[PDB]
Amino acid sequence: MQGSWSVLKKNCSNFFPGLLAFAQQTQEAYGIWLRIYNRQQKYGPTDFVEQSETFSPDYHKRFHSQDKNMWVDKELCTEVSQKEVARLMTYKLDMWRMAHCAGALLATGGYAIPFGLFWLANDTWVPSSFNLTGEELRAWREAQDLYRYRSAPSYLTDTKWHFDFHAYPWNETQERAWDDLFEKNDVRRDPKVVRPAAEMYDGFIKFELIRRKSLRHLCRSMNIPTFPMLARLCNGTRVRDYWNLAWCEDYMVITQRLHESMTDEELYDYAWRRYLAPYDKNLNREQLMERVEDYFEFLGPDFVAHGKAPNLVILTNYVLGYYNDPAYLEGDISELDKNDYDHLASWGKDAFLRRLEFENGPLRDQVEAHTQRLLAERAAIAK
Amino acid sequence: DIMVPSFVYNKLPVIHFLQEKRAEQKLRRVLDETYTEWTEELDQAHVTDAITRSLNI
Amino acid sequence: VGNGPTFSTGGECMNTCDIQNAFPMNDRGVRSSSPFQEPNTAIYDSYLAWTYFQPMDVHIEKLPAPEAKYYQRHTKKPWDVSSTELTEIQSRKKYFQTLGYLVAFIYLYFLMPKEKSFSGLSGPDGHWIMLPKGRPELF
Amino acid sequence: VYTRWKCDRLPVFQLKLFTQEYPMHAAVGIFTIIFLWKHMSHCSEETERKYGWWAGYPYWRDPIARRNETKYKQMIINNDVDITHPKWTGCSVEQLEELSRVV
Amino acid sequence: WCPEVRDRAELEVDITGWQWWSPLEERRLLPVRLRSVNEVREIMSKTQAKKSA
Amino acid sequence: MLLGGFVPRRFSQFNRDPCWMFFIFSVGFWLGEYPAMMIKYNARDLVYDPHRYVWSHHDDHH
Amino acid sequence: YNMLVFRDPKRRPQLSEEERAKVVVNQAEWPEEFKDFDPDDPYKNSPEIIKGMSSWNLFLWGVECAFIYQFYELVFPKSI
Amino acid sequence: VLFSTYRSSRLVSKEFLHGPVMRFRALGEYYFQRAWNGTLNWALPGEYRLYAVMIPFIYFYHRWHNDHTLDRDHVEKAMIMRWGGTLEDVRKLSAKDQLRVRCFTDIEKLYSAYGPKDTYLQPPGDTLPGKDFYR
Ligand SMILES: CCCCCCCCCCCCCCCCCC(=O)OC[C@H](COP(=O)([O-])OCC(O)COP(=O)([O-])OC[C@@H](COC(=O)CCCCCCCCCCCCCCCCC)OC(=O)CCCCCCCCCCCCCCCCC)OC(=O)CCCCCCCCCCCCCCCCC
Ligand SMILES: CCCCCCCCCCCCCCCCCC(=O)OC[C@H](COP(=O)([O-])OCC(O)COP(=O)([O-])OC[C@@H](COC(=O)CCCCCCCCCCCCCCCCC)OC(=O)CCCCCCCCCCCCCCCCC)OC(=O)CCCCCCCCCCCCCCCCC
Ligand SMILES: CCCCCCCCCCCCCCCCCC(=O)OC[C@H](COP(=O)([O-])OCC(O)COP(=O)([O-])OC[C@@H](COC(=O)CCCCCCCCCCCCCCCCC)OC(=O)CCCCCCCCCCCCCCCCC)OC(=O)CCCCCCCCCCCCCCCCC
Ligand SMILES: CCCCCCCCCCCCCCCCCC(=O)OC[C@H](COP(=O)([O-])OCC(O)COP(=O)([O-])OC[C@@H](COC(=O)CCCCCCCCCCCCCCCCC)OC(=O)CCCCCCCCCCCCCCCCC)OC(=O)CCCCCCCCCCCCCCCCC
Ligand SMILES: CCCCCCCCCCCCCCCCCC(=O)OC[C@H](COP(=O)([O-])OCC(O)COP(=O)([O-])OC[C@@H](COC(=O)CCCCCCCCCCCCCCCCC)OC(=O)CCCCCCCCCCCCCCCCC)OC(=O)CCCCCCCCCCCCCCCCC
Ligand SMILES: CCCCCCCCCCCCCCCCCC(=O)OC[C@H](COP(=O)([O-])OCC[N+](C)(C)C)OC(=O)CCCCCCCCCCCCCCCCC
Ligand SMILES: CCCCCCCC/C=C/CCCCCCCC(=O)OC[C@H](COP(=O)(O)OCCN)OC(=O)CCCCCCC/C=C/CCCCCCCC
Ligand SMILES: CCCCCCCCCCCCO[C@@H]1O[C@H](CO)[C@@H](O[C@H]2O[C@H](CO)[C@@H](O)[C@H](O)[C@H]2O)[C@H](O)[C@H]1O
Repeated sequence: MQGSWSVLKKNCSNFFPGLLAFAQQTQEAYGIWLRIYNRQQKYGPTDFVEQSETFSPDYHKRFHSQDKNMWVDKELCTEVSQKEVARLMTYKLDMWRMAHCAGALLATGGYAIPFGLFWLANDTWVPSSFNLTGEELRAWREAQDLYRYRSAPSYLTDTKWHFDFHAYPWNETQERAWDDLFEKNDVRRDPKVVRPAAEMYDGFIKFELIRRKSLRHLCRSMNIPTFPMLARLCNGTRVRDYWNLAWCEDYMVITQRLHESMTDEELYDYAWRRYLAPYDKNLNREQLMERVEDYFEFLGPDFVAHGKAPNLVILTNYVLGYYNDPAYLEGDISELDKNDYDHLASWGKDAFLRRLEFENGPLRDQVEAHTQRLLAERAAIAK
Repeated sequence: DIMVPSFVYNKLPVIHFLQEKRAEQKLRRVLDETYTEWTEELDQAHVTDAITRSLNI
Repeated sequence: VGNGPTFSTGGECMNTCDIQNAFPMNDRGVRSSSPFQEPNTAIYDSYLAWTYFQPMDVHIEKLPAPEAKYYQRHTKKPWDVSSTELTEIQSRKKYFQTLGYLVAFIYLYFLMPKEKSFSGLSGPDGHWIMLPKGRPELF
Repeated sequence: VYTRWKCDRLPVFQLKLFTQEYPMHAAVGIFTIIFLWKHMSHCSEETERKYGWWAGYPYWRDPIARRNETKYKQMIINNDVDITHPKWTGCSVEQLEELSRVV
Repeated sequence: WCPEVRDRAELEVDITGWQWWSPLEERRLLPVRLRSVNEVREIMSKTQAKKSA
Repeated sequence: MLLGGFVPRRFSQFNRDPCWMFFIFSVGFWLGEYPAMMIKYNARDLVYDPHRYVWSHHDDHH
Repeated sequence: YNMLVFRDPKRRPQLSEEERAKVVVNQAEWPEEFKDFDPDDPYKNSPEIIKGMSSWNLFLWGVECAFIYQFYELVFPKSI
Repeated sequence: VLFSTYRSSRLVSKEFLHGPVMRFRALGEYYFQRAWNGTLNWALPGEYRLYAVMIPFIYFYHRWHNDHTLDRDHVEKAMIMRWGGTLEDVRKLSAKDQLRVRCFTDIEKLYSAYGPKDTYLQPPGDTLPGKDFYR
């Protein structure tokens, strides 16, 4: 979304109330995170707690391993509720953007003020706490959805093009899964058909091998600030933390069937945090439930059985496929009755163009026959 | 202004061809899933036999 | 028929290119110069071979106009700029750039004198800049 | 759909190109520019006379001397410099007057 | 008027996918074509047999 | 890349295309400037500068 | 044929000999510009851009411009 | 908020200078947008007539610049050095004399390394002025 004066007025009016709300949310989220962190350190696996190292096979660069460095706490419901986890996730997003802004302020002193004016004029990077009414929150969500729409297609195209250019699927089922994974959101993808793509891509690029440019696209699509990007293991850490929390909440919901009892607005928020349901689509409860159930099915039985989710790259592509709208086409078909090169009509045809029309026109066969006969006669005379 | 436009122009034909093939594949899969289900209904002779038995014949 | 251009080929022969399968082949066995179906495509042999398509008056059974619902997609975004609009913008920009470059070329090659002439009749000999002013303590 | 090359204006695309596509090349280029303007941005008068003129240095008018004369006159007039000061001449004003009367 | 091709090409170039040839995807999709009536009959017979089994 | 275009078969056909008309005009200039230099610089009344030994580029670059 | 490094493009035949032999040539339908068409001289009957302007005339025009360029200062010299 | 980062923020109407722009595009497209105009890395086109037109034009304007701006400096230096060492001394000559001197300079240029060396080397016994004539 582009900056506007109305949004600037909105954010300037709600600046200090927003800061106070952010501070209160910070205290609450610190409490929630402290509970989760203590539980992770106490009951987590040895590899997860010790932060086992996983290096790439080409340049031996460390990155988070989905199997070892991510852990789904199946018994987190005892200490932390689903709503608290959602609150922590939302606060993490807001805190990341606020932290980047504060870093800019500290770095540049008082010279960041005009950039702050550019910042408050757009809802893309302001915290959710700056909205004190429903309409303001709706506009803020619209800005977030617009950024997701802007960023997701590049991520999807990067993944698809690199794989298709450097590799091909092994079997027909993998071919169908790969082809159906990147369909536009106007058609419904069957998660059972698309799941094998996760293993196929695990053969190609696991989350531990994700490239920095692909990571930048993914973080753009997730509304995560990317400047300064720095090493890929910083925003990668952010992505890992966010999706680990999401998977913990997903296990809680699946096991306890909370989504069925979840209200409409809370269900919409739950889908939105999974990048499944844009607000501009005006989805009803049926569509939201369908998408959430498809997401759970994509996670698969192994997620509940062992807490192991499919490949994170393919999962992100699948969920962000809901923001891959059909390519726009505006204009009546009658516009195809016009001509594009009328401005050249005055120039006419030169000698070469006339020759080409004569040789390749409706009389082309006669000209070819005459030319070949003449050449044959000349060749015979020469011999 | 010059380079990216030229390479997009180069890309256009292959993408057009592949998307045509993909659409044909979708249509082919749509056609392949069509099967006439013949249904089976209780033969009336058994009804005629139960009718006769009920008469005490 | 008109004199307008067609789908660009880059001077390539589609019967031997690396993406030849993307170009339909006609009855005569000559692959099209475009994704479209062409009946009268030909090949010309200069130092290198190149495919050529000659526009002609041909009638094609026109399927009736569909409804706007089944082909219009209203997914336009503020950042989106269509190819037609981009062509218009670039045409105007390049027109103005061409005029400016023309003026620059004329001045450079026909009016601008070369600096540091031996006779001193044309061009500047150079001069100093950023000299101090109003700073007596500097000396 | 959004693309940097098609949707962004030229300055924005320039920044993006040299910050998220070729940042190292831009850094090295800036480094080299600084080096060039730090060590290869000077030319002595003798060097100019030897090589600085297309057809050769016109000694018959000595434009370098005129350029320096304009420079120094401008500096003296603007900065109110007393060129008769003993530090410039190495002698007192009275000695300067005595020399003027002598010669 | 062919938006999908336009969008895919622009995106591919914007993400450093300069190349205009895709041999592997073509290999996957090259032999695709609408089937003949007899082939449809055979496929329908196979599906009917599978459903009966 | 030299792929195609109008190619006159002989001299007389250069006037069948404006671009080749300009080309043949330029060729006329190119080839006709040499005879002019022959006439001008091999003239009977052309005289060397009496002061040619006063200065030369050879002493300047040396 | 060639004019220096510029070679005249030639259309590749597309018809087979059997099909070609069955083609009936009717030059009455051909344009007047291309009658008795010769691949070795396709522009023999092509119209001139400017009526009466020969190639030799243009060549001579260039020669005269060169002579003017070299001889104008001999008749109207100017001081330094 | 002050300036848009998107090219879609138009500053003029779609029909602004449509006619002149279309004429300019017609000039550009007529010879270049053709199958046989396949360029080599955008620099060398396939159309012959582009060469036939642009090589002479480039040579012509470069030659005019060289003759009237670059070589003129050497010519003036020779005139000044050989006829007084000052511009006023040269201007004391007539236009015909200056013409003779400049044409001798042209002669020297055309000889270069193959002409006779008596054009700049004074043979012993020659009565013409030497290098210390004006000193
Ligand atoms: C005065 C001098 C200033 C020096 C110059 C500074 C120049 C500017 C550079 C930036 C400075 C920082 C700016 C403030 C950031 C906000 C605080 C913060 O860390 O936020 C958390 C957040 C953590 O991010 P993450 O990705 O989640 O971290 C992953 C970890 O695993 C996360 O761990 P976890 O997953 O286990 O979860 C823990 C989490 C759990 O907590 C929670 O969930 C609760 C929330 C806690 C965080 C709340 C942050 C709120 C941010 C907004 C603040 C309000 C702004 C208001 C603005 C308007 C004001 C009017 O709590 C944390 O976030 C703790 C993180 C670790 C602490 C980091 C702080 C260390 C520095 C401070 C100590 C310095 C002592 C000096 C002693 C001197 C001795 C001689 O920080 C960021 O978002 C990162 C900053 C983003 C901008 C980066 C810019 C480049 C930085 C380069 C620095 C290089 C070195 C310095 C030299 C530079 C020269 C070029
Ligand atoms: C009170 C407030 C509360 C307190 C404060 C709180 C903290 C606030 C601070 C933190 C805020 C963070 C969030 C900020 C968000 C907004 C950022 C932004 O700018 O958005 C674009 C923003 C609009 O954003 P938007 O409309 O919302 O669209 C956002 C979209 O989402 C589009 O988004 P996008 O992603 O597409 O846009 C991104 C775009 C952002 O960039 C831009 O959009 C570019 C903006 C500038 C464009 C300028 C165009 C116009 C040029 C005019 C030229 C002059 C004309 C003639 C003037 C004549 C005057 C007489 O690209 C980038 O991100 C590139 C980043 C490049 C980083 C460069 C790093 C360099 C590092 C160097 C190398 C170091 C290596 C290591 C070496 C180590 C050695 C040891 O742009 C503007 O509004 C343009 C403003 C232009 C101002 C006028 C022209 C300049 C005037 C200069 C005056 C100078 C006066 C002094 C002269 C003295 C002479 C002696
Ligand atoms: C046609 C002609 C037109 C004109 C052309 C103009 C001439 C251009 C010629 C050359 C251009 C190319 C030059 C390239 C140089 C090499 C670049 C390079 O090596 O980059 C490596 C690398 C590439 O960047 P990246 O992080 O990978 O991603 C870059 C993408 O663009 C990130 O993209 P993304 O999509 O991933 O993220 C989008 C979005 C994502 O949004 C977010 O992330 C949320 C918002 C983040 C806000 C910023 C947070 C900052 C946190 C702290 C940063 C570290 C501070 C270090 C300490 C301070 C050092 C000063 O981020 C933004 O929107 C960024 C907004 C930034 C706006 C400012 C852009 C510059 C406009 C000009 C303003 C300054 C003018 C000064 C000169 C005039 C003075 C009178 O850069 C870094 O690692 C970033 C380090 C940043 C250090 C701070 C800046 C250092 C430079 C000195 C600053 C001086 C300030 C002066 C203040 C005023 C004094 C009077
Ligand atoms: C205006 C301010 C100007 C600032 C200037 C200063 C420079 C910029 C400041 C910072 C800018 C912001 C961004 C910095 C880069 C961010 C990198 C990043 O994203 O890291 C993420 C990463 C977080 O990811 P992680 O997963 O937690 O851990 C990384 C993984 O392990 C990763 O796993 P892995 O698998 O990748 O493991 C490999 C990893 C393993 O390493 C690590 O990751 C561990 C952390 C680094 C350890 C480095 C120390 C190694 C031991 C040194 C021993 C020296 C002994 C010498 C004894 C001498 C006795 C006489 O990397 C290495 O192996 C690299 C080792 C370093 C090699 C250095 C080679 C240098 C060659 C020198 C050539 C010649 C030079 C010239 C001649 C000199 C002599 C005449 O961050 C870190 O690990 C630490 C980051 C530290 C950032 C720098 C802090 C700056 C503080 C500045 C203080 C001074 C200011 C001065 C100001 C002056 C006035 C203005
Ligand atoms: C909804 C409203 C409807 C309104 C309807 C109105 C209808 C009626 C018409 C209205 C009136 C006319 C409006 C203007 C038309 C302009 C022409 C036009 O149509 O262009 C097409 C087009 C029409 O707009 P559009 O297509 O609808 O939308 C454009 C797209 O949205 C975005 O475009 P883009 O981003 O793709 O490209 C923009 C630009 C890229 O962006 C920029 O260039 C903008 C930034 C440039 C900054 C350059 C200066 C930087 C200096 C250093 C920084 C200084 C900092 C100072 C800080 C403070 C210090 C205290 O692209 C270019 O540069 C390429 C095009 C260049 C055009 C050629 C220019 C030369 C023509 C010369 C012809 C005449 C020759 C001489 C004839 C002599 C006869 C004897 O306009 C443009 O492309 C805009 C070009 C802007 C260029 C600005 C260059 C400025 C250079 C001079 C600066 C002087 C500074 C003095 C300072 C003194 C201090 C002592
Ligand atoms: C007629 C004679 C002909 C001679 C010909 C000779 C060859 C000339 C070739 C020229 C063209 C090719 C040039 C290629 C590039 C060469 C580069 C080169 O050598 O430049 C070196 C030079 C060295 O710089 P320096 O010369 O100023 O070195 C200073 C050293 N002291 C103070 C001891 C004198 O680099 C530069 O000029 C750029 C310096 C600024 C940019 C870098 C700043 C950061 C430095 C980091 C380390 C120190 C600070 C601490 C860390 C950072 C803290 C923030
Ligand atoms: C932000 C200014 C705050 C202070 C108030 C200053 C008001 C000065 C009076 C201005 C009168 C003329 C205004 C004309 C309309 C300007 C519209 C405008 O800003 O358009 C920007 C437009 C660029 O458009 P896009 O980048 O495509 O994006 C626009 C939509 N996002 O810029 C232009 O074309 C240039 C227009 C310049 C208009 C004059 C601006 C003068 C600003 C002066 C500020 C300094 C204070 C002045 C005080 C004056 C007291 C008498
Ligand atoms: C400027 C720096 C800013 C830093 C900001 C971030 C600070 C975060 C502080 C978190 C404090 C957590 O507090 C710490 O929790 C761990 C993990 O449960 C406890 O750890 C305890 O249980 C674990 C798990 O059984 C044992 O392995 C460990 O030996 C034992 O000490 C510590 O006893 C306690 O001190």
